[PDB]
Amino acid sequence: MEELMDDTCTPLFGKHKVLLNGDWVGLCADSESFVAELKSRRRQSELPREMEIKRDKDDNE
Amino acid sequence: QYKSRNRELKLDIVDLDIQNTNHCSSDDQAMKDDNVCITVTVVEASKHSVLELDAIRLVLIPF
Amino acid sequence: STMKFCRECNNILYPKEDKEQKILLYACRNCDHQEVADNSCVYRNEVHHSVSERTQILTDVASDPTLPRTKAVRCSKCQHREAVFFQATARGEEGMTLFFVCCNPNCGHRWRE
Amino acid sequence: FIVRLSENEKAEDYKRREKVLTVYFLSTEIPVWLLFFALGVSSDKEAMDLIAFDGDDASITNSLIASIHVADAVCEAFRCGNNALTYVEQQIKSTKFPPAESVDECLHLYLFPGLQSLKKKARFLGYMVKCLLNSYAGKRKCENRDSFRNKRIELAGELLEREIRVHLAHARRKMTRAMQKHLSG
Amino acid sequence: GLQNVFQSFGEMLVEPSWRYATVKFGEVTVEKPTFFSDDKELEFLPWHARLQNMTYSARIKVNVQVEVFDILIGSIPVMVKSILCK
Ligand SMILES: [Zn+2]
Ligand SMILES: [Zn+2]
Repeated sequence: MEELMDDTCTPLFGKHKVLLNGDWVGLCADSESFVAELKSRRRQSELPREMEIKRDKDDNE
Repeated sequence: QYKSRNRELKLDIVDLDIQNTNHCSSDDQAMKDDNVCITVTVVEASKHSVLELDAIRLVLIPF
Repeated sequence: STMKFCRECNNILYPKEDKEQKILLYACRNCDHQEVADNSCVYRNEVHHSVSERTQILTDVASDPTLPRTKAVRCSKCQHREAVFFQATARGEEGMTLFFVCCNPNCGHRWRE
Repeated sequence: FIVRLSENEKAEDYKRREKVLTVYFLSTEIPVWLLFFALGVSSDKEAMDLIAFDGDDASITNSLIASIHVADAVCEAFRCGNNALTYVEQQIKSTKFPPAESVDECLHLYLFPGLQSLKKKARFLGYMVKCLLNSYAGKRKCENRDSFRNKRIELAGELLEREIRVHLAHARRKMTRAMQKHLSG
Repeated sequence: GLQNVFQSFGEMLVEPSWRYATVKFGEVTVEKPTFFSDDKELEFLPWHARLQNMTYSARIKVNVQVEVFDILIGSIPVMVKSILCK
């Protein structure tokens, strides 16, 4: 996950947004390789088990 | 309906002629060669008090 | 409805017709700049009457009415009285001719006036 | 932070009667394009690149043009310098119960406290405007209360503390009102 | 849950108009439900509260410090078989 940019002039090319509890915390380039790598940490007791990881392509976030 | 309904707000309009034309010369998007065009022209009383764009866009078009 | 952007100000532009030149110009409100317009198009809109967004499918808006039915006729294949009638045109005719469609679910027959 | 999309009741000359984008922050209705220019944004181009619409509609562009017009009419030269922050300060300070802090610091702990930078909460504001325009254009469904996706239940961790707090607020008011009578001899 | 309640409140300064008052709250310490009888502090069970018609509750004690330039605050009802239960 990449850090959210600071300048208001840099546009988002294809980076999907990351919303942690409704708060924008970062950006991910490829979400299909991000959620699949994040669920493996949840299935190995490296993450909280009561954590919903949703990936929708309609809003790109 | 123009000559029988005064519910439109007054833009100091004395006449409103409508010229039917089957081929208009508006070079914007030539996508329909088998359609007709309707030109609505407002008659002004020798001034520019009607020539604003927002009133024509908001009152004359939905009327 | 068509909006353009300023060259140096990078703000919105407003259409301003020059009465002394009889042309169309786009003038920036913040910076003193009057750009040359193009094709004299200041408004364009595909007319869509969908002014009730996210509410047209709850109540019956009736944007597609039904065809009327009559029972004073009789079909050719089956001996049914109910039939759907409407008005349309043919492939090369000039006018409007009455058509019929049978209401029987096993008939499948249609005929003209 | 409530951002609505309704008709322009304020400064209506009976001709400009289209929809406009206004916000409801700290009981003060300001136009959204003044709040854009008050936080980092210096031009209309980068303010439209933040609200990425990528569509073709006539009710969105006309509403954005009306928002730009109501931002330029309510404040003179708001797109140059820091004239928008004065209007934001005067709109919060004219409320019935304004906060005692300065308005330059009220935009850092009240407007999106989960974000750090003052320019990032403008991008979040543009994202919030983009979601509203996508829901108005029919490309996004509204949130329904019947679904359990937008619903959270509370059994004892929120039902009991919200009754503990309304009694602690009375115990802290029955303490000062009895210590004030035993403080000055 | 109790620390977030007792830590999100800000006590205003008691100024009637020098000599002023300012009170604060510290750490939250909840005890176990006991019975304050005449002999000693006996063990209190949830069926003793059901048969004697009383509340199975535990007392809350917070650190109160008053500065000028373990105090009982209440009792919360206790659910049966909780993190503090007989
Ligand atoms: Zn035409
Ligand atoms: Zn038949």
